[PDB]
Amino acid sequence: SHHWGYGKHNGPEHWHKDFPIAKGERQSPVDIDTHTAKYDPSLKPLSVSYDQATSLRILNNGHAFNVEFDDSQDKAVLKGGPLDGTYRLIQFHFHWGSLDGQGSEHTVDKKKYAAELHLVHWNTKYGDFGKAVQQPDGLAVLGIFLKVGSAKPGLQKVVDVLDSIKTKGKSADFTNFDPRGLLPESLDYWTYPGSLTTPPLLECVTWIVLKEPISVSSEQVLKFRKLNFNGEGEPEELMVDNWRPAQPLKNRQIKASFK
Ligand SMILES: COc1ccc(/C=C(/C(C)=O)C(=O)Nc2ccc(S(N)(=O)=O)cc2)cc1
Ligand code: NA
Ligand SMILES: [Zn+2]
Repeated sequence: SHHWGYGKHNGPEHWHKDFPIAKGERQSPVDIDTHTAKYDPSLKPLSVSYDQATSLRILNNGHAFNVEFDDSQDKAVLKGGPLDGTYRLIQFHFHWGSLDGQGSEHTVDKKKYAAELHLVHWNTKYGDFGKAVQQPDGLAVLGIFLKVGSAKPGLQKVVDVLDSIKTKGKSADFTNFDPRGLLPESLDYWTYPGSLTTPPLLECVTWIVLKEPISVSSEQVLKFRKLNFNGEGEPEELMVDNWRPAQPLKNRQIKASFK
């Protein structure tokens, strides 16, 4: 079994030994150079259709926490933008820092945000998530930056359940959560082909990173930082700095939906 994490001894600089694709040609995240990203008038609008989203459960997996959805039908889907066909929401999670000046995976002109939300979707032409991750167009991840300022009201139900999933392997029922409450006003975005940002680092993702961050309060992000990487009864390792740094862009172009 693999034993990867975010520490000195098991962090991103070590991942290539068990996961050689870590040094591949389409790794994520990347720095978004806003001056070199080109407006693409060919991009179709972006369609976030979350009205029928069915959340089920929240899980501390020892790396982050996942809010899991019922993806047995087209209940919550992402379409349009750079995407061909229909991508079904399966889970969302965050990456965050030990302090407000770091935590995001993507950077914008080298700026790090306090955290980054990833809404993970799979291409329904491949029938299940496990088949989709084996395809270069298998996943679409919608990335949203978090900055610290005013509270995000739609985030508070997530913040309030974290005390019940403090340690690795703990889960709690998490029904009737509306992910529309985590979006900013604007759907302007950057897009590029990349990878999962954690092992197994598969090169199966179309990244869609929104330009407009959401604001969350200091109190909300402080509660993320009280989670634990460790299991119950084990020495406490606070769940902080669960982000991979920017990877080489190589032969890729970042496209902007906006001028
Ligand atoms: C054989 O391949 C795989 C087998 C299982 C999984 C399992 C997942 C879990 C934990 O449910 C999963 O969804 N992983 C995931 C990791 C990073 C991102 S991210 N940061 O790039 O958005 C998004 C999603 C993934 C691949
Ligand atoms: Na299915
Ligand atoms: Zn992620």
